[PDB]
Amino acid sequence: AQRQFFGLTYNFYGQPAPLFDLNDLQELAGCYARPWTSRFSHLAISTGSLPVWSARYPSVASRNIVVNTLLGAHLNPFAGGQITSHQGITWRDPVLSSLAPVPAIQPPPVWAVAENVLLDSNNYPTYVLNLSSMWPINQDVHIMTMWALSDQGPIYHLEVPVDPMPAATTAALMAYTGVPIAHLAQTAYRFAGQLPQSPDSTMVSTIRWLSAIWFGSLTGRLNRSRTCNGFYFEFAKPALNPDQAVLKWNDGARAAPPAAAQSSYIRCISPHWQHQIVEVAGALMSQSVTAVTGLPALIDEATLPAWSQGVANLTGNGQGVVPCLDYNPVPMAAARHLQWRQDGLITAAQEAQLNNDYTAYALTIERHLTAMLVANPIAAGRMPIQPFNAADFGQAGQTAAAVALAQAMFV
Amino acid sequence: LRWPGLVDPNYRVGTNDLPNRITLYNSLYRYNFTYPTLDGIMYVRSAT
Amino acid sequence: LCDALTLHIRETYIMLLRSMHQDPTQIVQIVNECANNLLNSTIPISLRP
Amino acid sequence: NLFNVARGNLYLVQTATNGNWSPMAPVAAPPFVRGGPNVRVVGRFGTI
Repeated sequence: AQRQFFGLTYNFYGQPAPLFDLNDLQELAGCYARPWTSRFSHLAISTGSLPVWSARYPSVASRNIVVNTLLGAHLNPFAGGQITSHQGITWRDPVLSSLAPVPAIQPPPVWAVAENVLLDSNNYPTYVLNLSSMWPINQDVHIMTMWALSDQGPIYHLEVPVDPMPAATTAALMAYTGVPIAHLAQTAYRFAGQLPQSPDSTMVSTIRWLSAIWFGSLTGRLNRSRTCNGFYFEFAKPALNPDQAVLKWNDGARAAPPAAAQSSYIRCISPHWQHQIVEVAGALMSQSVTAVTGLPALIDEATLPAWSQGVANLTGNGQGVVPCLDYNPVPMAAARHLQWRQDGLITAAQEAQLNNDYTAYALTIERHLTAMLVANPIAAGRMPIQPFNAADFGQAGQTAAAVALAQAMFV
Repeated sequence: LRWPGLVDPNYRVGTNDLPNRITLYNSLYRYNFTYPTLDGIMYVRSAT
Repeated sequence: LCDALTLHIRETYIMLLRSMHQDPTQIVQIVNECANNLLNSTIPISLRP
Repeated sequence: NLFNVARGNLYLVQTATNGNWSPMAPVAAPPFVRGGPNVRVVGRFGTI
């Protein structure tokens, strides 16, 4: 299958120890203190449209943002070989399941707190000699890596071949029809995180084809009148829950396979991704693919945070790197509505209408995060919000280039 | 010819022939659906 | 073994179904709105692969 | 009161004392008044 994941631990943002305390270990949903196979656990049972977030976890990406620093704080293996222990907490045994208090009689060595520790994976020989059991850990660490190599939104990866969708892909995809993007992220992740799959498996090339097929919809290029291969995502009114996507199937005028491969990493600069279940789902839904199949190439050092500068085997700067086109939710959806008007889906009156109904919605996202960062600073201890600063929220980077990527990805 | 899937080494999971020749040994996709049957609580609005 | 014709017909019906699949979670809103808020409910639904 | 009809509101807090508990004439300020720091109301339906 695959066994060689190069990771990278979360940044401290200038804080002493990793941003999380003792209580985070016995609060995680699902399997006790087991951080593995968590993420989409608090969403296992849907009650309604309202995004699941409590007091300690003020947002959607709050559950994951916490399991990240909690994850890295206990990742001496792959980066040292030992098991160590942070604040009296360690793994049960070599398989690395749930975290229990440091066992007596033979306690592990105390972990040396460090920021951004490069994970080699092969450094821990027990991993490959017990792959079929500790496989989820590979998918999860990969997630933490994509989240760590960015101070503003998880950097996933789109692709799309030069030729049309395989004959085994079109038959597998016709099963995730009436399924929201929020759920596609849950089924995608829970798939690549329980049993060692192959890089050329049917469910892998289809889930990847489902992610890049989602980006076009998010940009508006793959609407109701322009399918990639009969699949798209119908968006509801932004004032009436814009989180709803669903992979609808039609028989309209399909697009056409591009002249070349459109491999490209994408990011969401705007801190809006934090509270948007749709953005967090789109990110983690793509990460499920780069898990079973390590990074197709290296990531561009063009922008990114000041700590992801020249990583071991993650972010480069030469010619073997792939540019990262980052966008912004508000301008992206503002350009997404503009696509619908061009082909005649919406009236020229609903053009400037959907913009005001969405910008008001995205405002609620901004009014929420700003009010949560102040409530939960950073020097306090944890980092459920991630210090984004209020100077941003609307400084859209090359979002205009991400849109031009979708037009090129589906000619 | 009837069995391009079973015999031929260049088969491609999911590839038919359909319009022209009914293939026998193919590659179907066995599903395992569950049918959730909702039954929730229902609160009224309350005088005021 | 499964005659491409039959395998193709079913692969069509599986789609016919998915086509008309309804996101279970949204069901709360449909009832909430269809009743004009006079009646508001909640329906837990275990999302699965 | 002279007709059995207290006004104000009713608090529900688990105070387990030993001194002169006094439900009626309450000494000191009432804990957490409406609209106080982190004191959320219950949305009309009251659904959980």
